[PDB]
Amino acid sequence: NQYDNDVTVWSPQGRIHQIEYAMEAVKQGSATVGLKSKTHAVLVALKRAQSELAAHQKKILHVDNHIGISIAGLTADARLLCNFMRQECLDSRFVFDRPLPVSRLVSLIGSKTQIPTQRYGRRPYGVGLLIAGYDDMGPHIFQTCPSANYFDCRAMSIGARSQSARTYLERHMSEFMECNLNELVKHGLRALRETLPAEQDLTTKNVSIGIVGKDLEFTIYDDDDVSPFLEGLEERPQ
Amino acid sequence: SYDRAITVFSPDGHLFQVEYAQEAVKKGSTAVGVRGRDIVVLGVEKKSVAKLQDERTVRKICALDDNVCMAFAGLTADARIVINRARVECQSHRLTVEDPVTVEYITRYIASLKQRYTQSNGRRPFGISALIVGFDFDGTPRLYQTDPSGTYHAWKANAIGRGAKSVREFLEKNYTDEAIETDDLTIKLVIKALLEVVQSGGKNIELAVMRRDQSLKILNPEEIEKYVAEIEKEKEENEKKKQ
Amino acid sequence: YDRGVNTFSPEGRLFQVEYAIEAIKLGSTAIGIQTSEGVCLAVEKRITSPLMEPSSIEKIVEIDAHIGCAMSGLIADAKTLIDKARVETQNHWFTYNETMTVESVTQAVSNLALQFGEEDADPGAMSRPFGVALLFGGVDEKGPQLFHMDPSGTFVQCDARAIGSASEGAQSSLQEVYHKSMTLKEAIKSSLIILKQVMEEKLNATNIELATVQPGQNFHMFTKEELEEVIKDI
Amino acid sequence: SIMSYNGGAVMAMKGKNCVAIAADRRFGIQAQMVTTDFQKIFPMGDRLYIGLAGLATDVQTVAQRLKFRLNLYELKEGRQIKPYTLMSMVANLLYEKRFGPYYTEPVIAGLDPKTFKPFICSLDLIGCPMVTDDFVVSGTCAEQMYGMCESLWEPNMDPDHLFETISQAMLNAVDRDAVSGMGVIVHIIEKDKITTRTLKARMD
Amino acid sequence: AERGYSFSLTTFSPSGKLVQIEYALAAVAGGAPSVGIKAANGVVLATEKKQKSILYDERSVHKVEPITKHIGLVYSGMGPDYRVLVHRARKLAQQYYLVYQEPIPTAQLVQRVASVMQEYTQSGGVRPFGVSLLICGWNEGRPYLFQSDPSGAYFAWKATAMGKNYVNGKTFLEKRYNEDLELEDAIHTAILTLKESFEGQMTEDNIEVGICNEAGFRRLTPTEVKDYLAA
Amino acid sequence: TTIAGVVYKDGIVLGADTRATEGMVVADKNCSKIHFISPNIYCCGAGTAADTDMTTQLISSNLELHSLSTGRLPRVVTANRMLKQMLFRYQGYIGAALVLGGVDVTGPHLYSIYPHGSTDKLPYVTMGSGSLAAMAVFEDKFRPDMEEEEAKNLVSEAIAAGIFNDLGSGSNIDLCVISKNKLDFLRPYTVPNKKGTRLGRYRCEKGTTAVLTEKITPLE
Amino acid sequence: MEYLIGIQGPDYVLVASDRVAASNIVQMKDDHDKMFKMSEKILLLCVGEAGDTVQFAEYIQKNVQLYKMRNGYELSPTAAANFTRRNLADCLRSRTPYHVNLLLAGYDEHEGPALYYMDYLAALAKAPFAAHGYGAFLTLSILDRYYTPTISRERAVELLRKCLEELQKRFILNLPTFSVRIIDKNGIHDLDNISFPKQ
Amino acid sequence: TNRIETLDPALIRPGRIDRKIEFPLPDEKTKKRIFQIHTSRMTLADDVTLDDLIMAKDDLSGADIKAICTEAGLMALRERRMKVTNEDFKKSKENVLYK
Amino acid sequence: SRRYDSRTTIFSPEGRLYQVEYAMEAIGHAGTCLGILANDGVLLAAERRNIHKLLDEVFFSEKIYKLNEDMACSVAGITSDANVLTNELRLIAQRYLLQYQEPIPCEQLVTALCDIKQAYTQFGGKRPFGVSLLYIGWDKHYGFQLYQSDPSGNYGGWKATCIGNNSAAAVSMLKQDYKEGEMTLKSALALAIKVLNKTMDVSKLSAEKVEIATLTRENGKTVIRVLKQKEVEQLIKKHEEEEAKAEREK
Ligand SMILES: Nc1ncnc2c1ncn2[C@@H]1O[C@H](COP(=O)(O)OP(=O)(O)O)[C@@H](O)[C@H]1O
Repeated sequence: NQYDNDVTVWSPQGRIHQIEYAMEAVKQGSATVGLKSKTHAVLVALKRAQSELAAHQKKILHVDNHIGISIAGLTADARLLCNFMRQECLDSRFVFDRPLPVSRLVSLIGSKTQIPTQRYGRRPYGVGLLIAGYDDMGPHIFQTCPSANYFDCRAMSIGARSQSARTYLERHMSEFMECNLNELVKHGLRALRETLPAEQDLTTKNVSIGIVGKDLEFTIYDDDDVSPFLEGLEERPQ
Repeated sequence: SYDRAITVFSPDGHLFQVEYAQEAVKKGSTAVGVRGRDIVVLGVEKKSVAKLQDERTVRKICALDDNVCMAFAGLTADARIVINRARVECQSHRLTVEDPVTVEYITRYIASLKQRYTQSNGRRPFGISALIVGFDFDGTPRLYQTDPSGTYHAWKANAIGRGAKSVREFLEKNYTDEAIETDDLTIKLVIKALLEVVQSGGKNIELAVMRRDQSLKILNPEEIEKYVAEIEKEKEENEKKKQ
Repeated sequence: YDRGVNTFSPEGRLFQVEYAIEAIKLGSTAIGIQTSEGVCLAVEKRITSPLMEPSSIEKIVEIDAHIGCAMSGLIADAKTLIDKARVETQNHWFTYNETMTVESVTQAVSNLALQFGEEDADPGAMSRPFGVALLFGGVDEKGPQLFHMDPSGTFVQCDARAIGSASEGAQSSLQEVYHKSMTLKEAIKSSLIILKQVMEEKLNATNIELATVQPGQNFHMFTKEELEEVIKDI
Repeated sequence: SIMSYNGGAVMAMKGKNCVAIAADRRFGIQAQMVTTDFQKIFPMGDRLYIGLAGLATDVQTVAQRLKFRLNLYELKEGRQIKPYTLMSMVANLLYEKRFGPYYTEPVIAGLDPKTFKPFICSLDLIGCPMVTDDFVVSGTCAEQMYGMCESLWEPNMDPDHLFETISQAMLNAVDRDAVSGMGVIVHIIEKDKITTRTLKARMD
Repeated sequence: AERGYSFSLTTFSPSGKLVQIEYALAAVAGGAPSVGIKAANGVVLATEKKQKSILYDERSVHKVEPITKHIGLVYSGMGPDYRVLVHRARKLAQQYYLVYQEPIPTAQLVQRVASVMQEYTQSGGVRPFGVSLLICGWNEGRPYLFQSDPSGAYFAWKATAMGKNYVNGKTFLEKRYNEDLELEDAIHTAILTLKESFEGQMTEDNIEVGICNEAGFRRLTPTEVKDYLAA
Repeated sequence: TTIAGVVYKDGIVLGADTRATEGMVVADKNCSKIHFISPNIYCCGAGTAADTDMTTQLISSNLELHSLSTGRLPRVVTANRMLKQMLFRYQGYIGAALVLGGVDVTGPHLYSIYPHGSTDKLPYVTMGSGSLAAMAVFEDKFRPDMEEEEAKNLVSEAIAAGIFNDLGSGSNIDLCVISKNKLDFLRPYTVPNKKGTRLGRYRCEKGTTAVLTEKITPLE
Repeated sequence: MEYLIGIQGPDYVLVASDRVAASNIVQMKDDHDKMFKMSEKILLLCVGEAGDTVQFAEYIQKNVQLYKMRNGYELSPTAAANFTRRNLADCLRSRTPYHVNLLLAGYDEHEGPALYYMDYLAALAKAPFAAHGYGAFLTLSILDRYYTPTISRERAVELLRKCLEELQKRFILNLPTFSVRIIDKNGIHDLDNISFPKQ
Repeated sequence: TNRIETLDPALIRPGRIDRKIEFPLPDEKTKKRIFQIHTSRMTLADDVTLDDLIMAKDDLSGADIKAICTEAGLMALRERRMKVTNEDFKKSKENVLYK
Repeated sequence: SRRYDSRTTIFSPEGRLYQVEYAMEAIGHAGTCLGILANDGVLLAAERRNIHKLLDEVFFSEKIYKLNEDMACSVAGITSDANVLTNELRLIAQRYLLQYQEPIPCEQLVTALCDIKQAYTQFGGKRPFGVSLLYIGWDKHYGFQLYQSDPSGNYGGWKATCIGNNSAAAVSMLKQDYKEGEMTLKSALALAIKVLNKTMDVSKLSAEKVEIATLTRENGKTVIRVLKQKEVEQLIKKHEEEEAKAEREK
């Protein structure tokens, strides 16, 4: 309990508890799933509402024309990092007149988020990201943790009850690389669906989809723009 | 510099340093104020009459401008700081704006200053409460009060310091449109209220009054004795000749 | 024991932010209703004495001519955010020659969310979160909008929302009576009704404050008489 | 010139066990006189005077900051200042603004508060100190004062002869300088007393 | 990366004591003893420079240090801290000399040094110095002997002792010493009061002596100390 | 101003004149231009007077610290380093021209230091308005490994050349002789100049100056 | 260009100033006031650069008022004068110097009436009478001619009229009207304007 | 307890300890009852005025007052006196309070 | 860092600042120092704790600091902190002089130092100054003055008061003996010797144990003088010869 309250304190067993507790903040967020073909990168996110008379939290954010993100955790830290990423992208376009490669943006986020895990009284960023992007090396889905670690994923899911989605995605990886966009978004929607009890299901009110690709700037669909994707699914029955 | 959070939230959602500050206020000499028509009176209780003491050097009623006076209860040093800052701001208002200072404005300044000290690293809340009293241009008389939290409100009459609940009850029951119909009657009301907490004297009551565009007037203990005398007389010509 | 203001709980939460949320539960309750005819905001004043001039209680303020704000909790902390909001709206008008969208103002105020911390910061930076909940009620190009904000910095659009001590009760009551086609009259009426239900003192003209923003009319705080005309129809 | 903007003249002179410091009294802006009683000589202790000519603003400001430092010195240590030490203190103060200097050329005159041995000195605008056993001058009529003091000054003078000497020197030097004069004031200081006199001078 | 702790480590106890200062004083009263005598025509400082082995070269470090040409220093307590204070005292002395072109008065150097010591009882993140200083000086004909302690307080002495057994040394001084003493006799009684503790054979390399007359401060050579220790 | 410096077999002879001028008037007739730096290091100063005074005081201070700390004698290289770095840092805005000389563990050493921060180590140097006269004297009558009295004579001769051929120089001649174990701060060496005796007595008699006002203040 | 003038009597200070606010070749204002109350017994007459006069004067004013609110008694005209002179002198070598010429008139209950003259270089000089402006060159001598230290305030006003009439006759600048104030034991009194009814 | 800041909340909580009562340190009236009560049961010089004592100390509690009452007793018993005077209380006040 | 922070600038749950209170306790254990105002002057008289056979006496005093040509102060508590505060007082007074070219009014000097002490109580995390002061002075506004300040930065004016060990006894004695409007330097000196004689633990009282300073007004100048040991012995003898006189009456 004396190794619990500070990020600068290694535990006698080789761990840092504030980082792990910070990582637990990612599981508190509604689930989100991200998968790629060979040409497209798709984020699908289960939005989420406090009361029925409140709108749903937005979960996919636009960074640059070629990069969008899905958030899971503290929304304030999310917006912090999001502003940083947008600024870096604009700096890149300003100085080089070329879009910033996704892997470099991610590296910058790693650098930025590593710093407060090493200084006293600083706290790690309480937010996990899925980053969907397209550059000269194709589509990309990246994952960032509060530990400031990042991973290049072929598909991924984070948030509460995202283990299910992780399993489903782990089954259908072999299909994804050749899927068409509609099928890709479908797979993402199914992955997202397995993260719910049989009582509740997908709607045009609690689902956001985000696509970026070789012939498509990053775009967010929600409300009625999602309906053409959903109305095309197998009513998975218990 | 020292960058440590002193005032933070408690698990029940309270700011404990602010509460202890308010305790410090609760240990203060009693101060009350009532608002009249053409007079506003503030009176402060125990002057700690040590008799070998210069009263002038321990007054708890200061003037912020020709327009606004103020009383306080709590930690005298913190009060001195807040008072001086408020004075500076009262003047800088006249620099930046040819119009003078309104009591609400300076109240707002003081309030914000205290709140700032409740939410800055390193700092500790000022442990005072203030009764800000004045007459604004347009002639409406005004009395506001602040708190170590930074909250502020207007009052018709109020009390702060040791036994503020008692005086407040009394003032609740005795503030009428009949009382404070004359200056002599508002002052009388304040002396009546202050005698209900004070150590029973009259040499232990300071009363200051402000009226129209005239300056602050502090009462010498002769006049105070006279008022407490008419008080005791009416307390024996309308309370003796009845019961 | 003493931990920092920037500590996580093993459950994944900043204790300061949670504690602040707790601190809201002590504030006076407030109700906001969004409607295609405008947005209404009501709050109880909670006067602690007949001696206290109730007109010096403003838990409803104008951020700008088309954006109003109702606050619950530590009012002193609210003042800072309100000022920052006003300045922000005016800077956006200054720079771009157009009013701020309610969502943009809301976001701006919400950026001062988790901006607290001890070491590695300015000597005049915040020591703790803001112990206040806000309801921003405005009108813009998307029409009438209402947002809610808490010390977590999460802000969210709401159709009808209650903040304060009687948040739960009033919110349930709101759910029972809200539909996306009410008139502003029905909204105000409903608000005053629920408010009367939850208020400890008897509801009257100098006991709550009420304000509307309609598309054609700037932010309007209801006078005593205008309140009386509504309370009459109990 | 900047130094000629206000004009003015200050002289100090050694005697036997005595010392003298004089100055004109004009405060003038270029050709025009504004006042005839302007102070140029400041007491920095009993039996220690500093004489400031030059630009009147820096006269006043150097005098004032010098009094600042001096008061502090006399409080920290339990003694009046020695003249050497005052000289070095002034020098320091002037050199602090080496690249935007005060336009004053001070003259110090005073008796060692332990002994009685007279001390006189002068400094640059940037505080180069210069001690003599005869006299020191500063101002717009420096040449004149040098000319008179080289021809009038004898070594071991008694207070009356120091007086006559410094008075005639100041008067005749100053009366051939357009922007100095409007009166002369002369402080002759000895172990036992301090005599201050104002001479009859031309007012043109 | 690094900053500085900003809070005081020296704080009032409920009794009203600055505990860290008294514990620093405990560190002083655990160091080798030093005696200082002001003697009409000069000042004597002496201290026990007793090493722990034939291996240590006694001609390498000294405990009696000059601050200027007319002021000298000895200490009791922790060595390193003394070193720091001596550097700082030399610096202060030279500041004063730059400004007044007159060697710093002993009282003023004592004041300044004491101020430095007091800073580390109120500035953040530090402990007080574990050193008592004896400062001798010649200024204005008279001789001067001051002591400064870790609190930053200073006292003028005719004679005193610091370090281990400083109480008995102090009493011995109160009895077996008085005014009208020449520097020679003062050196004598200084070595005499140091001998009231020096467990072992007091050699010319076991103790260090400094004098301060109206010819300047100086350390006595080992030869001179041998000649004096022939008594 | 005429300052000169020479290296002889056992050490160093510095020389200077004593006039300080403000414009084309002599302001000081007995200015001291040879500054104490350390017991074994002395420095003649020409150029901006204030700057040579304060430069040389600063350096004296830091070197006193340095010897106090080292427990040894300062080296002349140390003074040269300190001066030349400080001077370069100020880009010649500090008008110090110096002749720095002394005796070390390594022997005698004479540097000339120019305001921009350049130095030269030389057997004989001159600086100031009278420097080229003195340099002529050196270039005509200098030989290596001179003895003390010869070097004193040579230096005084160069300073004299300066005095009589430069209007910026005048009055007396000051010498400073520094050897491995002696320091002769002769001041003044030889005054080749005297004010002529006053032929007349312009003595003013008491009361000859008119007074308006008097004020006696008794002291103690 | 601006005119100021001050005449100290045995127990009063008379001050007078032109009322023209001018720009380019035109008078834009003819009822402009050059004077500033600092205390109940102190007047500050400021003249000079466009922005510096009011900025400086108002700064000084606020600081004097602050002293009064902080200490309960008012500053003496001498303390005030040295205060303004310190502030003016500190800014002289700074990035933001103040080109102001000033008079400071006042009355102390102890030391009596006082008149201070300040150049824009911030040099402080006590005088029985002074003036600022080009007009001063034509008026000072008149004062020298007709000022006596025992002058009554009636005679003072008359003398002032002499100066102002001289201005009317010789000076090329217009200057038709003059604010006239007098400070004594009882405070600041406004006297009727000295004017020369041109048009 | 005198200091309630050093009690475990578990003991203070209600259930365990409900009513929490404070004991203020007289003032000017209570003391009168305290003084009158302590000097009313003895040969207290009807000359002096308990007031002098009441307005004497700064914040003296209900003890100090009793000590002064008793002090005189010993004073009384000292110089052999059945009826204390003034100084007796004075010496007491200065003998107890001060010291 | 959160661990080692003693938190000095923080409220206690009853509403008090612990370090300030404790500092007052520190003050209680310092040398007694008292001050009496009169109509023709004002005086400070203090117990000397530096009373040992080997002390050399190189300063004009021990507990009486001269701050300004019109004004002087005495101290009680930690002496080094007193050196700090006295230095700063000097600076303040000389700054006022540089700004206004006239001496600083005593109240403003006291307030100026008290704002420093208060500052130390409110922020920074440093310990407060364990020092109380008495200030004596004169100014052209309120004439002779006596003030007192505590480590909370809180100050007040008195006609007579005491500070340090056995302060309260001394205060009570002064409440008995003082003479509003009827005080002289002579009478006040008597009172000083009396109260000092009773409050000092070591009775009989030698001049080696006390330090007396008076501040008086002579011909437009302000004089501050520390009484030579001879005059002090005269005062003491006078006290005993008055005390043996009132004991005859029985
Ligand atoms: N007002 C009072 N009335 C009666 N007795 C008192 C009063 N004040 C003090 N005492 C006496 O002094 C003693 C104080 O004891 P107590 O009140 O228990 O103090 P504590 O709680 O500190 O021990 C009691 O025994 C009581 O007899």
